[PDB]
Amino acid sequence: GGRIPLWIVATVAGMGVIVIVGLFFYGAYAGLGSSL
Amino acid sequence: PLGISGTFNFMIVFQAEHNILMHPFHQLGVAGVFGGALFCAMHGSLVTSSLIRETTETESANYGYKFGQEEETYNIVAAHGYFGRLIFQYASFNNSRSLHFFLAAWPVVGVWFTA
Amino acid sequence: ARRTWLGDILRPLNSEYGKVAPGWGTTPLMAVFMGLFLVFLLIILEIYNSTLILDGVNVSWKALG
Amino acid sequence: MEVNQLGLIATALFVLVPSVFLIILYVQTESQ
Amino acid sequence: MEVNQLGLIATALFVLVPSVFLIILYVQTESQQ
Amino acid sequence: GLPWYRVHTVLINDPGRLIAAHLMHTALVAGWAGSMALYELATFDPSDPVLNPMWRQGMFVLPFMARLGVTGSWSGWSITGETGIDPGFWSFEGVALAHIVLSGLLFLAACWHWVYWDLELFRDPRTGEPALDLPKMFGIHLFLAGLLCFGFGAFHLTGLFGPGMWVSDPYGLTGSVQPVAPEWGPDGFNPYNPGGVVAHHIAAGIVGIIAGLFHILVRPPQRLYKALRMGNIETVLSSSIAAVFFAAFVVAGTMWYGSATTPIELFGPTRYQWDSSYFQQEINRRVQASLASGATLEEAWSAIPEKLAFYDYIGNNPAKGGLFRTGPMNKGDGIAQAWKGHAVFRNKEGEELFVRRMPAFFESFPVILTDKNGVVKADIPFRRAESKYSFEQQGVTVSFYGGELNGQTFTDPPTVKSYARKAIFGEIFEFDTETLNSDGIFRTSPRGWFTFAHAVFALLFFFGHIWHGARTLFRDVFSGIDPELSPEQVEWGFYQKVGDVTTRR
Amino acid sequence: MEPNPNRQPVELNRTSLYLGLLLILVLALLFSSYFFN
Amino acid sequence: RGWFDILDDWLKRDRFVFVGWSGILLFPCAYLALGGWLTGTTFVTSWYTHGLASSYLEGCNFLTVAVSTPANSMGHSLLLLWGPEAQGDFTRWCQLGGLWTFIALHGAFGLIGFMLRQFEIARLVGVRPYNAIAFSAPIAVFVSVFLIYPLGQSSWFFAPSFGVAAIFRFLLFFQGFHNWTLNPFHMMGVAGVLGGALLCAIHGATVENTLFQDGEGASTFRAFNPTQAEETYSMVTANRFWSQIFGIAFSNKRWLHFFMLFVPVTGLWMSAIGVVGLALNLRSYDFISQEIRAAEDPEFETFYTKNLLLNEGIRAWMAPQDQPHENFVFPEEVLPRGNAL
Amino acid sequence: SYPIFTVRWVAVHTLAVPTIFFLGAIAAMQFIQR
Amino acid sequence: TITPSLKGFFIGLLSGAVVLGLTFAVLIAISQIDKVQR
Amino acid sequence: DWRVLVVLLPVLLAAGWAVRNILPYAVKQVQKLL
Amino acid sequence: METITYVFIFACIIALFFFAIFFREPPRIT
Amino acid sequence: GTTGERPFSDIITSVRYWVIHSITIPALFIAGWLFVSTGLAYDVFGTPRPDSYYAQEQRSIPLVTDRFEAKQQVETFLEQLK
Ligand code: CLA
Ligand code: CLA
Ligand code: CLA
Ligand code: CLA
Ligand code: CLA
Ligand SMILES: CCCCCCCCCCCCCCCC(=O)OC[C@H](COP(=O)(O)OC[C@@H](O)CO)OC(=O)CCCCCCCCCCCCCCC
Ligand SMILES: CC1=C(/C=C/C(C)=C/C=C/C(C)=C/C=C/C=C(C)/C=C/C=C(C)/C=C/C2=C(C)CCCC2(C)C)C(C)(C)CCC1
Ligand SMILES: CC1=C(/C=C/C(C)=C/C=C/C(C)=C/C=C/C=C(C)/C=C/C=C(C)/C=C/C2=C(C)CCCC2(C)C)C(C)(C)CCC1
Ligand SMILES: CCCCCCCCCCCCCCCCCC(=O)O
Ligand SMILES: [Fe+2]
Repeated sequence: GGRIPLWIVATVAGMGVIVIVGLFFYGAYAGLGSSL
Repeated sequence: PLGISGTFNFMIVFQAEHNILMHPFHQLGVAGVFGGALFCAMHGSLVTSSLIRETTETESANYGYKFGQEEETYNIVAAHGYFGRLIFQYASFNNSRSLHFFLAAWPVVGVWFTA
Repeated sequence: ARRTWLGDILRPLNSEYGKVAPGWGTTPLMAVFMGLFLVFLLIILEIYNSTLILDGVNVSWKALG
Repeated sequence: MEVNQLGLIATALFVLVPSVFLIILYVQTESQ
Repeated sequence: MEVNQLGLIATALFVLVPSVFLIILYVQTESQQ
Repeated sequence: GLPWYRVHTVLINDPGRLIAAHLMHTALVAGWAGSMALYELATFDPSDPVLNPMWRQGMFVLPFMARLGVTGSWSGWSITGETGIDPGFWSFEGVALAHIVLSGLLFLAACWHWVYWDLELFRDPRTGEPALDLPKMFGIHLFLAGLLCFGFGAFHLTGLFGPGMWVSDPYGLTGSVQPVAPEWGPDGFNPYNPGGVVAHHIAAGIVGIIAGLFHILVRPPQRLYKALRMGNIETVLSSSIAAVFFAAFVVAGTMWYGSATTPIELFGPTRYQWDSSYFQQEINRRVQASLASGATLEEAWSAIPEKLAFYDYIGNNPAKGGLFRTGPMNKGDGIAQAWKGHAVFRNKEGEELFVRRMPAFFESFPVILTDKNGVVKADIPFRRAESKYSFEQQGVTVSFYGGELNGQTFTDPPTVKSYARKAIFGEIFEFDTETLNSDGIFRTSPRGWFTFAHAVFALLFFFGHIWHGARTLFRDVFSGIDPELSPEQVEWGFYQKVGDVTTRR
Repeated sequence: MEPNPNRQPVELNRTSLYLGLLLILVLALLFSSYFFN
Repeated sequence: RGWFDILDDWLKRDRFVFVGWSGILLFPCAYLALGGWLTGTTFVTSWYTHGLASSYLEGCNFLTVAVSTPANSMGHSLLLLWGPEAQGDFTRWCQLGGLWTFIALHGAFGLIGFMLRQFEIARLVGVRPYNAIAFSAPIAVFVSVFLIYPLGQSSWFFAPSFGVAAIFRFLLFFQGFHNWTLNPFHMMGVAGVLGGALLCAIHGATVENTLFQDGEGASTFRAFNPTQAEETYSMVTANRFWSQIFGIAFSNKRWLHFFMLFVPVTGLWMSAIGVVGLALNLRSYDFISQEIRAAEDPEFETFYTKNLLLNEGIRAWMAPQDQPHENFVFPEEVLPRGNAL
Repeated sequence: SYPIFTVRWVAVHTLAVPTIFFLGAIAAMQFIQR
Repeated sequence: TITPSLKGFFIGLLSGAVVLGLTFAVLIAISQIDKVQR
Repeated sequence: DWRVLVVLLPVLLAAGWAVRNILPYAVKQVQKLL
Repeated sequence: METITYVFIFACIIALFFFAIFFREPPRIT
Repeated sequence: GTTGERPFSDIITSVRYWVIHSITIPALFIAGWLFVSTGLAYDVFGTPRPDSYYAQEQRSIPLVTDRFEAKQQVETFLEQLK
């Protein structure tokens, strides 16, 4: 029903996006597409 | 320049030197202005779609509204009931105040960014 | 209304307003002809498009000989 | 024929303006 | 400038014809009431 | 009162005045046809179908009369150049006159139907109400359309009883009106085969007769009658508009791409003939042929008909116009007078060079001369200081074979550049710019103007279809939704099936 | 034969007059440059 | 009560996502068009059709990825998977630009599906179908730009490619080649889009600052009930305000909301017409009177002549790389260039 | 009393499943060297 | 006579018939199972 | 080739683990639906 | 003539502004 | 109102939901990863690897130039790499 508090789920999904998005920005400076 | 072609000259020179098309604040401006036009059309079509029958076929429906009447002139639940089903229920406003505030905020904020 | 000679002749042609066949009637047969016509427009389109290439069908001005 | 080019506009307005005047007056007479 | 000579009549009729139409409709509306 | 945008709805329940209006519209369209032809006759120069054909002169309805066999004037000329002919009554003038007389007669019939609107034919014999049995009318009219369509194909196009239609060779050199026999095989669907046009009208005509007979005898199913509101004349307007914009998109495409019914001698070349160098290949093919059998360069190129050379020139490309560049193509580059000849460029080392041709996309194009392999060997430079390839440095000359400058060679760099600036347009012509006070700027042909108008009208009629379609299916709520619609019917969950009150939970 | 029952009065209010006149005058202002070319 | 009515029952059930008969056409086509775009921009190159990288896999970012158009040599081929060009080879299909037509065509039928959906839901719910009518303007824009415009040109190659930067190039192309900013049909589209956004913002702002005090809190949103009969803001005060600020004001709520439909829908329809002209190169490129004077009079200069110089720069400098099938070789000396730059 | 598999269920996983697959593919891509 | 592209035409015509027919078979089945109550 | 099972294996085991954990509750759904 | 035409139209628009503001149909309540 | 489906807020906070999805979501992420790391994505879609855009001493685009020979043209380019 509500065993996992919703704010927990929102916080943990939160950095999940921050990690993936931040990974994509690091990748703009490394490897393919970095101009280097 | 204060002129029609002068405006276009400004734009072309600006793109060559600032690559404004590739600037996020211009892209938000386009989103503010495309979305503004979109939501203008949406809101106008949803209200027009749910006008309450007040007139005959031989007269403009506009005469169904009298300036300063207290009752609303359309059915917002019918509009919500149509739009909530066109997408899904919670992607629709049933609060007129939240809706009209949304209408104000989207193009204003987008044009702030492009300015 | 005014009666005329030509009116009286044409009369039965405008006399069955509202008459329907019951239920679905010829709807399945109509559906068959619609299907055939779609396939047939597809072929005509894809011939013009050069997506369907047929022997001895040269889709070019050089088909005027 | 090497005619006057403003001849066309002069003739056209010469017909158009007074005719429109009369049409306006006639139609609003009819609807009252 | 060497502008198209019919641009004048094009423009004049383009204004005059639909404007006159509206004025005819408006005035006969007013004499109804 | 009625708003201005609804004045014509007073005809919805008045079949007699509806007919009066349709007659008046038909009178107007036919009158236009007659007026348009007279204006075109009064301005058409018939004296050179080679370098001043009808499509260079801004002619619009002339090619449609010519397409179905009207080719001559009471004045003695024909558009094929034949002179001393007697067209009979069905000259351009006679066709124009017939449309004006038809216009006058339709006008009078419209008056009669407007006054005597209350004909008993229009009343339903059971209810005394005006009513039009639209299902049966469809069958009557469809049967008629099929008779006409079949006869058009069986008699007019075949020559059985009629003139045939315009046909030509693939390079538009020798066109004329010929009877055409049906093509019954699969090449009858080839848009470039005229026999398919004949077979289409015969077979479709027979299908139309059979379908017409069906729709006169067989009533519509109740399901369909209800679904499509077949008691409402506006449903017919909705579907009719849809069919009309369908037909409008098709005629625009075939005009633009070309088909047996849009021949280039009536409408001008297509842009794709420029894109694919269609005439330039054929010209080269003939010059090689003349050369292999031992003709000199001057002889090989002099054998090139000017008419073919005139097609290989971008000024006749319909995609070189502009929206507000008005009038005939002659008003732009001028009235073509003669082919100047084929320009051959050579550098100081005797290598033949080739001007890069202007693509239709470009209002302006640089002058770039390449060798047979595609390597740049000369150009006209913009910045001069570091110029490597100037005509002066590379010694470029121009020699002409065939045409008006045949056997002439030019070596002074300004003159040679002048022809190189023209060579980007394809073959080089002498134009009369004085007579029409031509301004020098390319205009589109009737093929372009026709395509533009009909592509635009089609798109606009799609909106008419949407509007009148919506009006038919939502007639009950045109003036507004029900003021007693209750919130349970539009809120979620109350009914199992949306809108169906019998599915309450 | 009776007069036609389908006739109706037609209307254009003053505000629609102003709207339409504005439409026509601005459309003319826009296209006139192109007509003169 | 046959199978058709049983199916109608199921398609029209009130569920979280309404299906309807229109769903049969809408949902596969919308999903496939969306899926093709995400697939192409993640994995598919444009090397063989354009000589461009265009996927995440190749090193592109969200702004430069595209599903690019097929090569100019495909003409207007439908590029069916099973057609004569790819011959059922999926890999070749992707490399030849087949995902472009896939997205364009499936997208077109999805747009039909969605507009039918607006019709279907409106009929069942009982409202007038003006939202479907308004959506005719997006449809006209899509077909005129994505389908009609390349059909008039030599091939699909010159349609827009489905990507952010690729659409930017499309903009700049239309400036340099069509002088599209000079086109009165585009200007009417501009006035319609900017007119809508203005109307949008001014209508929302007005309502929010003519609200009636119907609750007690500093949040005015809670003081609205969607079933109340009363208008939630004062039209009378709004009319006075704008009459005294601007001279004129709306007085009829129905006209106002119709006008909001009218302005951006009309604007979009107008720009579509101008694009149809551009399919034929029927540009509003020049003013002949300006050019006659300028040719004869080298001291005559306007913003009009200044912008054509810019167009000529755009054409010569992007053409070789933007139309690689033409093998344009422009040596340095032919490139138009002002001083120093 | 709630059903687990619905039309809604199908719509969600029709988007959600390939989205995460694609995200993994795009994350891997950031480590590719030329 | 029966060209590669004509074969591909039938390939595509059949594939689309499969897709539409399969789709409708599935929809008719579900609609029979989960009816509305009246 | 070989890389296809490697890619497909996490999806297949994800599908198996969901099937096993949900199967009891999916049974009641199909049943309550006569 | 084209200058006269452009200024004439513009002046007509300004006069229309005058009438639309000061000679509007007055909005009346209920 | 509501149309009968289980509310999302109820589902994503439920233990059973996260039991299933803590497997399906990483599995899908790993599957996607492997599609790239194995190089299968290159082969499926025809995308050049960083080393196979040009041949060594080449700067010409392998641009498709024929409509019906286009399949063979691409293969001819690819063979000019093996
Ligand atoms: C006595 C009849 C008659 C005849 C013989 C002609 C003959 C001619 N007319 Mg005129 N015309 C007529 C009546 C006639 N007209 C009337 C009544 C009008 C007013 C509407 C006009 C208006 C008119 C115009 C405006 C023009 C002509 C033009 C022409 C010329 C070219 C015709 C052409 O290209 O058709 C074109 C053919 C078609 C449009 C046929 C398309 C019809 C669609 C495809 C049918 C739809 C299908 C059907 C409903 C259902 C399918 C049935 C199927 C199952 C069988 C030709 C000299 C042209 C010209 O040169 O004038 C100077 C021209 O521009 N005519
Ligand atoms: C299908 C329609 C059609 C087509 C394709 C043609 C095609 C042609 N005609 Mg013909 N013509 C037609 C109908 C047509 N005509 C009609 C109906 C008439 C009677 C008025 C004429 C009278 C006529 C004459 C008198 C002449 C031609 C000539 C020509 C040629 C040049 C046309 C030109 O320069 O256009 C240029 C066109 C434009 C600049 C049109 C622009 C469109 C405007 C801007 C529309 C306005 C926009 C609108 C207000 C949008 C706002 C709406 C929104 C606010 C709600 C060409 C072959 C000429 C020729 O060479 O003859 C030998 C010539 O002298 N035509
Ligand atoms: C065969 C085609 C056809 C026919 C018979 C009708 C008939 C009708 N329409 Mg429809 N319509 C059509 C095509 C058609 N329409 C198309 C293509 C569109 C998209 C533009 C529309 C969009 C449309 C709308 C939005 C509305 C109608 C309405 C109506 C009704 C009232 C019209 C009226 O009083 O106009 C009066 C019009 C005028 C007095 C002047 C209009 C002048 C325009 C701006 C330019 C003039 C054109 C020129 C003179 C000649 C035409 C050129 C070219 C088309 C050949 C009537 C039943 C109205 C309705 O439903 O009422 C219930 C309505 O609101 N129509
Ligand atoms: C409503 C769903 C829908 C619609 C409208 C489309 C529409 C389209 N698809 Mg898409 N597609 C869909 C669903 C849909 N698709 C689904 C679900 C998938 C995944 C399987 C795909 C996968 C897909 C691919 C992979 C491709 C398309 C393509 C196309 C285009 C060409 C289709 C064609 O030629 O059909 C032809 C077939 C028909 C019109 C079917 C006719 C059926 C009639 C009614 C009956 C005929 C009788 C039958 C043949 C008898 C069998 C005989 C037997 C006993 C021997 C077109 C835009 C192509 C494309 O976009 O190219 C760029 C393409 O390559 N589609
Ligand atoms: C003041 C600046 C300005 C403004 C306001 C406009 C306004 C406009 N321009 Mg112009 N433009 C300008 C400057 C400007 N332009 C300049 C300086 C140039 C340089 C020459 C251009 C070049 C230009 C071009 C080349 C084109 C325009 C077009 C347009 C129109 C776009 C209409 C639209 O919404 O398409 C948006 C697209 C649609 C509405 C199509 C349907 C979209 C569907 C519904 C989307 C559904 C998405 C779906 C839900 C999934 C999405 C998922 C994904 C996002 C992840 C509009 C009238 C276009 C036009 O006129 O076409 C008619 C066009 O082709 N403009
Ligand atoms: C900025 C733009 C958005 C405007 C903000 C929204 C204003 C309206 C919200 C009012 C409700 C507020 C109460 C809070 C509630 C809230 O606002 O809504 C969140 C809502 C929560 O609903 P549940 O029933 O899960 O929870 C019960 C709660 O509503 C009780 O508070 O969940 C969703 O709707 C999101 C799921 C969409 C996930 C994908 C679904 C499937 C996708 C469908 C595919 C597309 C459809 C096809 C189209 C063709
Ligand atoms: C009575 C009579 C008669 C007479 C008749 C007549 C004389 C006729 C005429 C007629 C005519 C003479 C007609 C005409 C018409 C015309 C028209 C109808 C036109 C139209 C037009 C339009 C519509 C246009 C439009 C436009 C514009 C303007 C711009 C551009 C665009 C467009 C195109 C849109 C007779 C003796 C025979 C016989 C007896 C009786
Ligand atoms: C094509 C094709 C097909 C299909 C396929 C498909 C259908 C696909 C799908 C796919 C998909 C379905 C995909 C998906 C993906 C997704 C993604 C990739 C996403 C991403 C996202 C993100 C990245 C986000 C983030 C963010 C940010 C950044 C910021 C803000 C916030 C957010 C969170 C939003 C088939 C087989 C039929 C066959 C033919 C071909
Ligand atoms: C609207 C009906 C059409 C919708 C479905 C049509 C497309 C269905 C998928 C067809 C793809 C399978 C065939 C592709 C591979 C053909 C291989 C070959 O050429 O032999
Ligand atoms: Fe509002």
